Amino acid sequence: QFSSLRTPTGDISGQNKNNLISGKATGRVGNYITVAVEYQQLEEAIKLNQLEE
Amino acid sequence: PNNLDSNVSQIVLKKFLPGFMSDLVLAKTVDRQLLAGEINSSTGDSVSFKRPH
Repeated sequence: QFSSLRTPTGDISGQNKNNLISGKATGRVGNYITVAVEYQQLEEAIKLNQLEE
Repeated sequence: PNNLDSNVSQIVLKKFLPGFMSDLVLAKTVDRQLLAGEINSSTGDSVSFKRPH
């Protein structure tokens, strides 16, 4: 973005110009999202029908 | 006075001897047919049969 100067004759020698100042926006990685489950071999053998569903 | 012991090796043949083994009468004489494949993952912990009238 720039500003301007308002002068009767338009000589700017006694003054200061626009600088050029960069800026930036940073994207980052977040935390993981994790759903975890565990079950005993016994449970799968006798309890676990339809585990898919 | 021939000393030939380094011409030959000490072999251990690839063969095993018979072990001691229990007889397993009770396993081979109780009924095995009724209970075969009847406890599975739709059933859960246990399962029941019908007494005759």
